[PDB]
Amino acid sequence: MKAGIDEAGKGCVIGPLVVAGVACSDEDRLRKLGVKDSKKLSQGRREELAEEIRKICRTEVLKVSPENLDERMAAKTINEILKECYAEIILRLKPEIAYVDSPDVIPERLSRELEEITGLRVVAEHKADEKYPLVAAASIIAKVEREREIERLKEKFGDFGSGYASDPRTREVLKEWIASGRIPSCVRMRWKTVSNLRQKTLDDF
Amino acid sequence: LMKAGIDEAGKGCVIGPLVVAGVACSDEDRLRKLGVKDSKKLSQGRREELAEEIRKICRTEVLKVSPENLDERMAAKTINEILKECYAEIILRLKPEIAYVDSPDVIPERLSRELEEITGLRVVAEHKADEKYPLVAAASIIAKVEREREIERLKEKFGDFGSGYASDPRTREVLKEWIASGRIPSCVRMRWKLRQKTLDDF
Amino acid sequence: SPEFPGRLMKAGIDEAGKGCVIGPLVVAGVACSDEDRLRKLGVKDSKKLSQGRREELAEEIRKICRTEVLKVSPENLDERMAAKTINEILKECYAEIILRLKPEIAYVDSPDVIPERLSRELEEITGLRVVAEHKADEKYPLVAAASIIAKVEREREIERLKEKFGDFGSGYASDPRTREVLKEWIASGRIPSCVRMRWKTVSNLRQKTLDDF
Amino acid sequence: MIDVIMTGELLKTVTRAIVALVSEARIHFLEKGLHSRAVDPANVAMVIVDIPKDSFEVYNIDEEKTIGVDMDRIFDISKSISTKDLVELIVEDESTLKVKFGSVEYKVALIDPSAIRKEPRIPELELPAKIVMDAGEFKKAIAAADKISDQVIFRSDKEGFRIEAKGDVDSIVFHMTETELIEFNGGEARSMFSVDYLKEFCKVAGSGDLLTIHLGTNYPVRLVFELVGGRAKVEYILAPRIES
Amino acid sequence: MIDVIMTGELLKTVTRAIVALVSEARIHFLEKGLHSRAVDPANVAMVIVDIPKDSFEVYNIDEEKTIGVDMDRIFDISKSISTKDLVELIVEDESTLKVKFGSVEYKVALIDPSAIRKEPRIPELELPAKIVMDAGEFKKAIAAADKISDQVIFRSDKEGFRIEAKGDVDSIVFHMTETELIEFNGGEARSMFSVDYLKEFCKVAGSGDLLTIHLGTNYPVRLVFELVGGRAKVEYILAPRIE
Amino acid sequence: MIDVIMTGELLKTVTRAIVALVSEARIHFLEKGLHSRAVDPANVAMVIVDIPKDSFEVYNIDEEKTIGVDMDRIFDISKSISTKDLVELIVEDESTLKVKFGSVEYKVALIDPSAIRKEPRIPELELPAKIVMDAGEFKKAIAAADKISDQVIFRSDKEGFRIEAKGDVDSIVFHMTETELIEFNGGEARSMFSVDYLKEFCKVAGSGDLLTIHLGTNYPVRLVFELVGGRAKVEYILAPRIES
Repeated sequence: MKAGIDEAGKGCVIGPLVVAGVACSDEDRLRKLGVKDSKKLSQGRREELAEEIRKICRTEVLKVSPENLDERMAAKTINEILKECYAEIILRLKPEIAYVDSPDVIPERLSRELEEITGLRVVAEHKADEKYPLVAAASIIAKVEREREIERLKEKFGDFGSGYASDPRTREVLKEWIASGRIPSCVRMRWKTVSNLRQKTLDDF
Repeated sequence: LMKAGIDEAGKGCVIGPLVVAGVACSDEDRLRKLGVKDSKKLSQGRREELAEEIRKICRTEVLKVSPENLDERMAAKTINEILKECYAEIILRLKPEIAYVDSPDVIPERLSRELEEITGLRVVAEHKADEKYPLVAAASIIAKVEREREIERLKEKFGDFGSGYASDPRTREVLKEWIASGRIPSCVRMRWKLRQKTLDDF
Repeated sequence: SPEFPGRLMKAGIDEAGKGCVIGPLVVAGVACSDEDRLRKLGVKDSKKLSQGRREELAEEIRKICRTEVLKVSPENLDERMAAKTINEILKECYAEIILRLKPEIAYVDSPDVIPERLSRELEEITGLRVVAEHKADEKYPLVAAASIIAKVEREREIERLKEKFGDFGSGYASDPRTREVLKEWIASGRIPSCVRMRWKTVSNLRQKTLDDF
Repeated sequence: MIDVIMTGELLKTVTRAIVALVSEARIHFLEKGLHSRAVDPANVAMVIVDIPKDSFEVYNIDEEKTIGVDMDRIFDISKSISTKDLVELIVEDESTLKVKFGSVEYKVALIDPSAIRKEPRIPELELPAKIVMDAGEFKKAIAAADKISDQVIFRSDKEGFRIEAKGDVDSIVFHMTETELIEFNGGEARSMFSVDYLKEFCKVAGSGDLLTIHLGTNYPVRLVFELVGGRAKVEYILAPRIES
Repeated sequence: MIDVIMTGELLKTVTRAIVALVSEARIHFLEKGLHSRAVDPANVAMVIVDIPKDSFEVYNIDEEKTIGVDMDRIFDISKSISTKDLVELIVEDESTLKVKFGSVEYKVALIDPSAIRKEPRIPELELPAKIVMDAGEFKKAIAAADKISDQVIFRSDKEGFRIEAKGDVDSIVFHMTETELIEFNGGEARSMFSVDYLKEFCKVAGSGDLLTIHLGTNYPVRLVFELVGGRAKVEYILAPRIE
Repeated sequence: MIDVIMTGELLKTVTRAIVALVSEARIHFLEKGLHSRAVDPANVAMVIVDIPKDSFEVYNIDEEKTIGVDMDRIFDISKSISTKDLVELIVEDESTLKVKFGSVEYKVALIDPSAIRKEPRIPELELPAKIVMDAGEFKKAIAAADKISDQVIFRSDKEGFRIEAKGDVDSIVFHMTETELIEFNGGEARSMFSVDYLKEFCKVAGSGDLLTIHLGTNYPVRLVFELVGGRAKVEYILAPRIES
């Protein structure tokens, strides 16, 4: 069998890094599900689609907590951590060939490093989620798992939006959490790097 | 620190789309080596080759705004505001550590600040950034090549109308006859308001 | 060649060795009176075939179709590349082949260049209808056939070269065997005529390091 | 109605100062002289410009008038005006501004002042530290700091005034004691600011110009620039950045 | 056959002037001196360069010869030549041009003159207004206008000379009377021109250089620049905008 | 341990020369004076910097020490230092370097020298031709050549010294005889080099500076620049590229 590997939450401020792998005996049946154009789907429809994937494919999920990412990032770049995760998933699935969505600009090097780590054939390509149904499926699984961990977090800390610095809801909530001096553990070290989050306005005086 | 360069092509066009492109490279030195800095002097053929070389070693992101969509958006916004929106979209697609943008505006420093707020990423907007940062020069090459491509698709439907710039005599001729015919294709943008003569007319 | 029966038919054009450091650029054109018979040969899925099976298939193509082959030597490529990119030279070759065959319509495989623009420029040069598409070898049987012919011709040329100069690998800068051999040939000062001298690979390899002293 | 004559240096000062934060602004022609204040859309920085009448070569007004100006267009035009050149600003009708210098007359449509974002209120800030130094020195300190971080700390106590920036591997400290400063109250204060706003602020000043710093603890900073040999006053107020 | 010696300033002037409209050009070595003319591919603008033999330090020709020159390559090379530096141009054979200055000898393949686009015809223009001013002032006027429009009006009457540009919300007017102009015939004329061509024209002139304007009504404009202290003459002819 | 005072010009020279090839470097404080060498990662070019103690205003060391420096950070910092300004370099502890100038103190973490790529050996090159000329002239010759090719030939014999470049349609030749050169041994030599390295080398020199060329046949070239009025010595060694 072939397998597809992708991630969700690499660029997050809040929440984990989720890496998922999907291997199917019937690829054509996976195409029949409409994995290719799944980005447009609602949160509800994505959840349903993920359950359909799980029914017909073997799935493997790996989650790296914000705390563990911060720990690992001292000595490793996000992409190196991501590469380690990719290899772990590939080795769990043992496919004949693995298709990976490459975060780095030149994917050919990632293929070479992964094939060395795993000992299996690896194909890393930019935007592989929109070329290989297997990778698109992996993307769906990773997003759904991340979104459920975000939901657990919203239960404790309130609605902080998506968890991405681009989401204005996230910036609002993060701004007040920063101001309160009480920043939850789910918030990555990088929040310190996003400047606007600490810049106060003249209205606060 | 994974950096990116952002630029546009076709902001000053009469026909055709607005193309915004972003380029992010792991190896900037390899990019300089390609000769992106002084690429304006290159032929159409050499520019196309150079764009393929850029694409091989860099991640590239392209955004195209159709004339119809520009006309729609320009009702409430200026070209520069639309351009700022496009810049942010591209920056967010690439998620670089720092983004270098070519600014049209009088105070690029204010554009940097607005973009940094929208994206949450560090942004550096400068006047003529295409001739200071190889990343921006590369972005410029990509945007020009994509626009030329979009123009080629249009020439397939509506014949050779030239470059699409009011400065191209072929464009003026074709536009003049399209206007006269009362049948103006959708690719012609609104705000198309004198006849440029040649030395032969004297 | 007269206008007919050439102008009755469609033609497929492709290349082999465009991105090589060693060897020629081979451009081939195929025009058939019976396209359906061509598809039955199984040209579409020919990449998987062995060198031996590809040779057999090329002979079958030649029996039922008109074929035109053009070879641009490394020497001539170096000369032409002063003013033109490899893809522009490829466009010029495409036009030459199209003009030899004089088809009703010509299907060409486009390199990493705007295909629409290439169609435009070729139709202007030839005065014939031209359809250039990315990866056209896997959409049009005619182009796939052209690909087979070009590969077989180039491969014969490469084998002849290995007979004189030794195994220099594939002839692509990506092949480590090619880089090794090129490096030593450059160092020896005796570079065979089959090397594309103007190619960047060749420039980079001329640079010696402080360790060589 | 309005007929003033100022030097290029004076006009290039007012326009640059304003353009740094806003695109459009209300310009007030008072008995007192020229006045203009703006807040950037972010609400992070404020600029207050004051050019007293005695700075103008000619300053004739019939009534105190307010006009809506496109600062981007005035700034762009003032680049064509020389430092030593004299520029005449004229407002006859209620819709166009006339800018004369040399053999060039520039006419620009005025903005309806009510169409421009509501004029800001000058904040009431209780700030312990008071520092007076050469704007040029300050400019150099910010530039040095800019090579290290996106933000700096303005520190003040009995020892003196400090501008400090920290990187992951390096740091920079600008330090001046009461002896070295022009005026210093030895007030205790510590606030953090964005280097990018500060650089932009400094673009309106140079060596020889006086800078007065009003500093507090985790409060906005008041940067009062006295430019063109005391003929113009440019004040920038910047909201602080919370330290990690 | 051809052996001339000129200053860097002189050579840098001729090349820049030409490169503004064309990439290749025919250079004429006449008994009278250097001459070169070109029309841009659009056929909207024309450039006429004249460097009289007196201007050359040395000017030796056997016959009047014409050569095909790659102006982009000569321009690029002339950037390495200093203003006060002396440059020697030599044409021995009929295929290469030798450019000597300092310790550097530059050789370049000549173009077959018949391969270059047919040499333009100097237009016969009857133009009422005649304006003489400082090229530097004119350059500043165009730059100011450039901030407002893509096009300007050149107006002339008894009051004086005017360059005016209009925007959607603003306008700019450059005005000089007979008193202020160096020479002025008070001719009546009004034509509109593209600011982009004018900016490009101005690149070859600066303060201290003399500019002569020949203006008509809805007719081309003649911009006669006298540069390098009257040692070089650069004329630009620009077609107007009508309707 | 280390306390030196140099001019800005001197420090800006050493840093630029080095930063051209490497990002980190070992700086040696010898009795002799400052010394630093590096090879670019390609192993194609080498730079050797020597600033003799008499060039320093102050040069105090307790022992001969070697330090690991981030040249990119020192270069970036030296841009803030003025040419005529005096800069103090201090190494008290074994982990930080202090850079003082004006009212600014910059501190930077030192690199463990053993963590920096093994110090290059100064190559043993027997080179026939010896050419001494103005660095400014050389700089202009390389720039001219750069408009023609990506490589040049350095030729030398009894006639003189030549730098030549060939294009497909044009060529350029720089030629100086023994009369014109400051010093010339008329040695016979011919080597080809990349124009890009040469341009980069020339960025640290200008007219008035002395350049000594050591040239051989298909051997590296030694480009010895004497800068800051003979107060600094910057040597670049460039590997040749195979011709024909």
